[PDB]
Amino acid sequence: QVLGPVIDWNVTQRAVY
Amino acid sequence: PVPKYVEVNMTSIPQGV
Amino acid sequence: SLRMQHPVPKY
Amino acid sequence: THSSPTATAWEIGLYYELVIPKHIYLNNWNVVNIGHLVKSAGQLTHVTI
Ligand SMILES: *[C@@H]1O[C@H](CO)[C@@H](O[C@@H]2O[C@H](CO)[C@@H](O)[C@H](O)[C@H]2NC(C)=O)[C@H](O)[C@H]1NC(C)=O
Ligand SMILES: *[C@@H]1O[C@H](CO)[C@@H](O[C@@H]2O[C@H](CO)[C@@H](O)[C@H](O)[C@H]2NC(C)=O)[C@H](O)[C@H]1NC(C)=O
Repeated sequence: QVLGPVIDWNVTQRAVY
Repeated sequence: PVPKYVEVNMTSIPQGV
Repeated sequence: SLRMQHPVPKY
Repeated sequence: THSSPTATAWEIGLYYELVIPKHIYLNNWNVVNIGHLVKSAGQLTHVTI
């Protein structure tokens, strides 16, 4: 019954440096 | 071992369409 | 938009 | 309809079907669904609209 993940197709949000 | 870099641009695909 | 710099070997 | 050594005659029956347009669309794109991967309680899952 926990809230699940959210997806929004934003690449900039998932950048790893 | 010498530093050499390649440029890589990325853009999004709203709704995955 | 997201510009990046991928390192490549140069031996 | 007639066949002599110097003369002939023929008849042909042609039937035509003309589509009358309502609207014409010129500048068109095909859709390609790609989707998104989700990693949930150990399992990898492909999600699509
Ligand atoms: C997509 O993701 C990026 C990064 O999370 C968002 O850009 C940021 O937006 C906030 C304001 O909401 C700014 O304070 C940050 O400086 C921005 N960061 C960068 C790196 O540009 C962006 O708004 C998100 N959404 C969309 C629709 O692009
Ligand atoms: C592709 O982009 C890279 C960015 O990493 C360019 O790298 C630069 O190259 C010049 C030489 O002309 C160096 O002086 C800079 O220090 C480099 N910039 C960096 C590492 O940020 C590279 O020249 C580009 N390649 C082509 C073929 O255009």
